[PDB]
Amino acid sequence: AYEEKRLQELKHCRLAMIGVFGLWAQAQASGVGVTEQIGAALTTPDYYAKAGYFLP
Amino acid sequence: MLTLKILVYTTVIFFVSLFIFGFLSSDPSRNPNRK
Amino acid sequence: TEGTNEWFGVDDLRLLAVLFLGHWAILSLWLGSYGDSNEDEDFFGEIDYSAR
Amino acid sequence: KSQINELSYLQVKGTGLANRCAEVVGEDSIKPKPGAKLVDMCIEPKAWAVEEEVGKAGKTEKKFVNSKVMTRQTYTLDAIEGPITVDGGKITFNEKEGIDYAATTVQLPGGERVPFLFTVKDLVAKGNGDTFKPGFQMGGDFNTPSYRTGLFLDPKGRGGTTGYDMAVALPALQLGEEGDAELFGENNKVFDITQGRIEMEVNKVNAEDSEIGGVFVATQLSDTDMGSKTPKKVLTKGIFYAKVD
Amino acid sequence: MEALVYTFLLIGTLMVIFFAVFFRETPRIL
Amino acid sequence: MINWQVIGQLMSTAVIMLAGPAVIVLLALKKGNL
Amino acid sequence: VSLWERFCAWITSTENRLYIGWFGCLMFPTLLTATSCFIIAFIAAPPVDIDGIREPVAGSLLYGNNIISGAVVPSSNAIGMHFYPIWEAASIDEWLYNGGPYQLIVLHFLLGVSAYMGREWELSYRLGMRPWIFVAFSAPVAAASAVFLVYPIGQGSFSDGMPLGISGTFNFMLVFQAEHNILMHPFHMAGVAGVFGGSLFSAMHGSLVTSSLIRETTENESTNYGYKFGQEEETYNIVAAHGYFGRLIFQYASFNNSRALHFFLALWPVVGIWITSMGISTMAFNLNGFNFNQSVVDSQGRVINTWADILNRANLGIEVMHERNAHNFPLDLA
Amino acid sequence: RLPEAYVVFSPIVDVLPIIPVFFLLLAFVWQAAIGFR
Amino acid sequence: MITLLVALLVLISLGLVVTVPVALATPGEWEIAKGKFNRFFQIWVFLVIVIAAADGISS
Amino acid sequence: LLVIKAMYLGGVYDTWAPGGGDVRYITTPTLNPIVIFGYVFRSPFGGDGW
Amino acid sequence: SPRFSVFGLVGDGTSYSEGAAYGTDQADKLYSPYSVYSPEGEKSLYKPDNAEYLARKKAVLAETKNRLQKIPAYVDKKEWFNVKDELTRYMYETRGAVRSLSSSVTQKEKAEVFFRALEDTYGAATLKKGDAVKASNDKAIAALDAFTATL
Ligand code: CLA
Ligand code: CLA
Ligand code: CLA
Ligand code: CLA
Ligand SMILES: CC(C)=CCC/C(C)=C/CC/C(C)=C/CC/C(C)=C/CC/C(C)=C/CC/C(C)=C/CC/C(C)=C/CC/C(C)=C/CC/C(C)=C/CC1=CC(=O)C(C)=C(C)C1=O
Ligand SMILES: CCCCCCCCCCCCCCCC(=O)OC[C@H](CO[C@@H]1O[C@H](CS(=O)(=O)O)[C@@H](O)[C@H](O)[C@H]1O)OC(=O)CCCCCCCCCCCCCCC
Ligand SMILES: CCCCCCCCCCCCCCCC(=O)OC[C@H](COP(=O)(O)OC[C@@H](O)CO)OC(=O)CCCCCCCCCCCCCCC
Ligand SMILES: CC(=O)O[C@H]1CC(C)(C)C(=C=C/C(C)=C/C=C/C(C)=C/C=C/C=C(C)/C=C/C=C(\C)C(=O)C[C@@]23O[C@]2(C)C[C@@H](O)CC3(C)C)[C@](C)(O)C1
Ligand SMILES: CC1=C(/C=C/C(C)=C/C=C/C(C)=C/C=C/C=C(C)/C=C/C=C(C)/C=C/C2=C(C)CCCC2(C)C)C(C)(C)CCC1
Ligand code: OEX
Repeated sequence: AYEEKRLQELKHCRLAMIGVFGLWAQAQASGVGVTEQIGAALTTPDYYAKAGYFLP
Repeated sequence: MLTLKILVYTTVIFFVSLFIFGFLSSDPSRNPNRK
Repeated sequence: TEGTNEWFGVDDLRLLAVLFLGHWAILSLWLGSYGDSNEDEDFFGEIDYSAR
Repeated sequence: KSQINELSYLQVKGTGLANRCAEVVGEDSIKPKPGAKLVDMCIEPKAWAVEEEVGKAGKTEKKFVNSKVMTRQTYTLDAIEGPITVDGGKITFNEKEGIDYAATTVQLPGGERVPFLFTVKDLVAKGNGDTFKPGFQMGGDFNTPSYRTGLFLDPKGRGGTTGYDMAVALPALQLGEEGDAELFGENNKVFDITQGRIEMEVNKVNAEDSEIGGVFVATQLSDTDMGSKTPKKVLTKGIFYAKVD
Repeated sequence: MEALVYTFLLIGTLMVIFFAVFFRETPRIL
Repeated sequence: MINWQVIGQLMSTAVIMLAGPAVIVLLALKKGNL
Repeated sequence: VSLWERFCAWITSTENRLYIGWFGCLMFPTLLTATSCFIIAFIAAPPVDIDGIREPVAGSLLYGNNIISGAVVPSSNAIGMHFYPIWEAASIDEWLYNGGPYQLIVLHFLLGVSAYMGREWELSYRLGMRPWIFVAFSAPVAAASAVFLVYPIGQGSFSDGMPLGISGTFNFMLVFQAEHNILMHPFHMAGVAGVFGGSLFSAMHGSLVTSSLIRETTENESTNYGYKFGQEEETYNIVAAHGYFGRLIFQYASFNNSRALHFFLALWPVVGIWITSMGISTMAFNLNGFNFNQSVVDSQGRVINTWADILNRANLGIEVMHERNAHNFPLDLA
Repeated sequence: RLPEAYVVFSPIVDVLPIIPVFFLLLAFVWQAAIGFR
Repeated sequence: MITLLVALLVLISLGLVVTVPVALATPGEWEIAKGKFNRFFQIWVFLVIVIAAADGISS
Repeated sequence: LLVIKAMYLGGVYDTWAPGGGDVRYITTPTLNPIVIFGYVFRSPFGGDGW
Repeated sequence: SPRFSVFGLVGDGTSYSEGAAYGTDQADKLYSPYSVYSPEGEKSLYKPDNAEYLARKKAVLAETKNRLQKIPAYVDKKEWFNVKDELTRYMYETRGAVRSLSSSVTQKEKAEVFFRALEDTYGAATLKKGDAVKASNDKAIAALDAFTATL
């Protein structure tokens, strides 16, 4: 189980190297942080937001 | 109204997930030839 | 409001909670039979008769 | 309201906002000009009560019983316009155009459904004073047209200006000298126009938008079904909004 | 009052269908 | 004014829906892999 | 040995009295929901404003109907194709006024009868049968989905769905003829050939088997006691039935193959009902039946009427009288 | 209308969409010519 | 000139519609006659390009 | 290819275009996944229309 | 003995119910065999050179600037629906009238500049960008007068 932890470390090493490259490249390309780019894309736009729930 | 909607949504997702994971439960093998 | 464009009719987060909790409950039972199942065990038929 | 005009049609539709009146912000005063005219008067009922004899604890007084609307969100009048006439002392309003009627059906306890044309048609409404104030009171009579027009056919094909004038499924009732005189009230479809009374009361005035808004209370009679049933008195309350120019 | 007869005939028909399914004569070989 | 549209349509119909059976008739005469 | 596997073994068990299966996990809750709501709405439901014009139509037995006239009335025309569950209705009385029970019953019935079809596949798989009994049941399922779902979708309102009643069904048929001329549609003609032929072939095949039964009984007992359940031998002389029907018409027009004959018994009504289900589904989008009105014209130019024109005069009588207060404009485009 | 260099072939173009129906019929001729075997 | 070339392309295509499947479905003729059939394929493909040239030049 | 046709190679016919319906380069396509998958996960019924 | 017409070849042909007489019934040449109309040559009553057709297009171009100039009065308010409706209610006839008046090659490229600014006004109105509507509305006006100042 120690060599599985070594393989879990190495596969996370190779994955997060690709991941931190994308974080560094998106922070340049957007100008903001990643919660601030994902959170703006995982939200509905302000012109698209339904007024909503005016039924008594 | 919206208490009934919770109850129906709970009921529908219960029976639909029984349908989904039941047909994922190695269902081709449940035939009288083998297994 | 019924003509508004909500994902799966979810207008309150109560309904999102019971959708997750309902689907994860049968998933957890189903993982009692098909969790701890080996990923590298293949077969060359049209149908597999692996285990229970 | 300025808020409602910020939205798209696609943001409002389905939500129920389109059946609501605008709320007015502020206590100000507007003095109407000689050419003044209310333009987009919204009148939204928020309570419905039908008069019926009830058996409370030991007696049988007449009570306005609260009833539930079954015609869903189609009840609010809107785009009501008409000139504001300044008399010697008082200020009056004569409505002319707009969606000044809404067919509403309420249900009484017991299952009794009471359809009525909620209307302000031909309203001449007298006020107290000369300016619109947060204590201003406008009120007057209006004409309630019949809920069904003379073109309406009943289940047997009888109406006022069209249709059969006999119970055509019972042809042997047209026999003898008396004929179908026992069925006269159902065969004679009568267009009836009754009177209603609304009492508006301004409590919020926005002078920069030239908008007034307050509450009302109105009473009228319900559908007679072309003179076949006795109508019931329907009391309604709610909110109004208008712009003064 | 005839809706009492209409209800009794329909509910009585469904009770026959219940007994025809769950109290059926089981088909048996030999 | 000899109406060459119906002449053109019915001849081109006849050439086309004979070209298909001509393939199978020729393959039956050639004794091919039908 | 796990809890889910023991539940899976019970669900797919062929030793239950009724097979449940995984389609029964959708079939049994939806159809018992629709059955419970249908019985309550048929017996006791207040009148429904079907045409959206605040003219409520009584459909239940407690509001003065009988078995023939009673119906679960379709939804309001003001609703249209909008989804109207109970929780979108602000009170149950508003839901009952606007024809809410129709949408609940129809959507649970159509889900439940599609799951009834998949249940018919599923038991055949657990029994080792050939699969396609549920393909034959797809023909009445397509017909039920055409008149309850597809024709509302094309016309844009559940108010144009077929009412759940006997007299509402005849109202659905007559208005459909006036607006779409279904009798002159060849897909209804193939459907009539499907049910006339299918009941012909049922009476034909049922005659020739009963005609050629082998002596196994006496004059006192019933003839059906000559068959034992589970016997291996044939119970009727199929050579004698083929020799009869081969002399009734002529020899080359009769099935000697019983497997080809029973396949023809399955195919003729099912394909006929499939085609007429795709007549209703295509008249949903107003691709109507044949219009031969004023097509026969004499030398001066005057119209000579045909039987299609007399059929047209009956279509005109239904359409000027149907939904008599609902129309404000000279064309029924809905 | 077709472009002016090609309006001579306008009757040929009138039969061209029908040719897929002739391909389904061709499979039945070929099966009959082989004798359905 | 375009009308002459398309009329030639129609005639070559009609000859190839009734001779290519005969050459492919008799079990020896394609390998003994495909230089002749590739020659007709190239005259067919070259006719399309010459028509496409003459159509685009005239436009 | 449809995206390339609409954004770069001529555009597509937009019946909603200002000035009248016409061919228009689609310059700002909606990339918000709540809008885009809001069509996939909405109701199929009236008003929604999946 | 009845009137016969095999399609047009044998018999009358010029009879009131013959359907496959493609052009053989009438004297004047048709646009195509599959048409009931004669071509767009002369003898046609529609003259595209005519003064009442040109004046109708110029009246669309003049009133377009009047509708295009009441855009910022909706943008000091926030009636974004009024901006999108103004660009489509009267102005629906603008693209039909501008492309009809754009004959030369510089007219067409000066017309699309007006069209691009018109779509920038619309797209900023859906997005409710207040400064971007007005910055596109003046570009739509300034490209409109540049088109009309040609001819
Ligand atoms: C077999 C079980 C079953 C099913 C399928 C239904 C179905 C329905 N019921 Mg019924 N109901 C049932 C049993 C069932 N019922 C029972 C037992 C009762 C008594 C408690 C009821 C009581 C009841 C009432 C009172 C009402 C309904 C109503 C409804 C309708 C809408 C309900 C809804 O919005 O749920 C919510 C549904 C979901 C959230 C959908 C879940 C489906 C999942 C998300 C699958 C999607 C997969 C996805 C696309 C994959 C993409 C993956 C990819 C992105 C990677 C629907 C037809 C309503 C109705 O009839 O309206 C007219 C209504 O008013 N039901
Ligand atoms: C008087 C007798 C009679 C006859 C001969 C017909 C015949 C027909 N009816 Mg009609 N019909 C009738 C009375 C009749 N009907 C009555 C009393 C009613 C109720 C009022 C109807 C109501 C009705 C409706 C609503 C429709 C028809 C239709 C039809 C057609 C197809 C039905 C079908 O296939 O059935 C099943 C029959 C078979 C499967 C057997 C085939 C019968 C054919 C005709 C025999 C062919 C023999 C052949 C030429 C011989 C070749 C072999 C030879 C060498 C020996 C068919 C032409 C349909 C239609 O209009 O189609 C265009 C249709 O929609 N019928
Ligand atoms: C003699 C003349 C004649 C004949 C033979 C027919 C025959 C037919 N008509 Mg036509 N029609 C006619 C005259 C005729 N018509 C006339 C004169 C008119 C104008 C008024 C019409 C107008 C008309 C319309 C509008 C329609 C028809 C349809 C049909 C078809 C109905 C059968 C069907 O599809 O059921 C199929 C089976 C079902 C629909 C039932 C499905 C069963 C479900 C799946 C399960 C039900 C279970 C149940 C709830 C519980 C069971 C009990 C339980 C205890 C187990 C059939 C081909 C219908 C059609 O073609 O639909 C496709 C149709 O919509 N006709
Ligand atoms: C042999 C190659 C070839 C091809 C494919 C074409 C094709 C074309 N040329 Mg021509 N051209 C050619 C040779 C060719 N030409 C030669 C040798 C000359 C002399 C130098 C010219 C000179 C010429 C001029 C002066 C003009 C053309 C024009 C055209 C276009 C005519 C329609 C049009 O207005 O464009 C509009 C665009 C289209 C109609 C798009 C057509 C393509 C669509 C997407 C269909 C393709 C679908 C797909 C590939 C089919 C499925 C295939 C299969 C895999 C299933 C057309 C795309 C005109 C042009 O280019 O206009 C811009 C034009 O003005 N050509
Ligand atoms: C000398 C002078 C003066 C000269 C005058 C000249 C002159 C005399 C002329 C007269 C000629 C004249 C008209 C005579 C011809 C006679 C004639 C045919 C007249 C009748 C007219 C007429 C047009 C008749 C046509 C009607 C007809 C025959 C229709 C039948 C069509 C037909 C093929 C039906 C088959 C349908 C079918 C496939 C059903 C089978 C399906 C089914 C369920 C079968 C059941 C079944 C079948 C089995 O098989 C077996 C085994 C079993 C188990 C079984 O279940
Ligand atoms: C001029 C126009 C040209 C048109 C060209 C064709 C257009 C498309 C037509 C499609 C024909 C497809 C042929 C399919 C054959 C097939 O079914 O075999 C299946 C079996 C095999 O036959 C059995 O076959 C067995 C031998 S074997 O299986 O074939 O090897 C044999 O043992 C047995 O006796 C025999 O009965 O056939 C039979 O059982 C008899 C039924 C035949 C019915 C098909 C006729 C068409 C459908 C009927 C009408 C539809 C119902 C709707 C009415 C409302
Ligand atoms: C929740 C969001 C997380 C998602 C992150 C998105 C990043 C995606 C991963 C990128 C790098 C992965 C390496 C991590 C390292 C890691 O641990 O990964 C592990 C993963 C699978 O390896 P495992 O050992 O986990 O198991 C793989 C199997 O053998 C099953 O056991 O490898 C990949 O998926 C790498 C694929 C590279 C693909 C890149 C090539 C793409 C180029 C286009 C190809 C052209 C095709 C045309 C044919 C010529
Ligand atoms: C004895 C002692 O003293 O110590 C011991 C015990 C102790 C403490 C337990 C230790 C340990 C174990 C440790 C420290 C384990 C790991 C810790 C860590 C921190 C592991 C991160 C992995 C991140 C990954 C794979 C990111 C992928 C990200 C990818 C692929 C992206 O796309 C990036 C992303 O931004 C974008 C581009 C797009 C978005 O759509 C998605 C997101 C937002 C994700 C020690 C030190 O080892 C030893
Ligand atoms: C594009 C083009 C082209 C091409 C085309 C082609 C040519 C195609 C082909 C075609 C084809 C592809 C054809 C086919 C045909 C077929 C047919 C015509 C068939 C039919 C038949 C019948 C129908 C009969 C049948 C039968 C038999 C045989 C026996 C049994 C019975 C029955 C009856 C079934 C060309 C060159 C012109 C040139 C121009 C352009
Ligand atoms: O809903 Mn049942 O019927 Ca179809 O058309 Mn329009 O809408 Mn109403 O009228 Mn006619």
